[PDB]
Amino acid sequence: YKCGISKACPEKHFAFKMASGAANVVGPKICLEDNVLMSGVKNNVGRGINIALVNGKTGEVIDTKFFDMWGGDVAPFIEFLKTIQDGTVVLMATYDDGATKLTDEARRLIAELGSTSITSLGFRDNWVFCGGKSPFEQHIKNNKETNKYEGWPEVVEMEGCIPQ
Repeated sequence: YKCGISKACPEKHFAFKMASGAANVVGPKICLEDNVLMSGVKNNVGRGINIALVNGKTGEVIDTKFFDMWGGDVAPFIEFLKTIQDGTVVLMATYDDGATKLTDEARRLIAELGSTSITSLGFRDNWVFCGGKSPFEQHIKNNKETNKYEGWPEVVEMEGCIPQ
């Protein structure tokens, strides 16, 4: 029940629970081993892609950062992705828009962490991913005919167990 997940995790596994943001008003949330890594109440989330780096052995946070994929520059995001070392658990959640400023290099870099949905990520699609230098990847496409919100899809949620 760590992170409030439905099924308990076995040995040498980290429990995790994550959600994308809701439209441009509720920030994403990332929890691991009952520790909230990123959230709105923590005030360490923002528009774009929100990324948490976790030590693959201890399960403790290394770093948390967010990059504006609507109004920001992709270059600091690309630099930050190139710093991720082997063994590090990387958790990514979208907030509002995570795709407009993405480049083929940025998408290739995320794909190398184990992502299949990043290549096709589009304007305002919601997406959560837990990988490392897959699986655990979930997305909801931005679709005007189906969207819960006026211009944005519903929050996408994911939970599971990462091997140590």
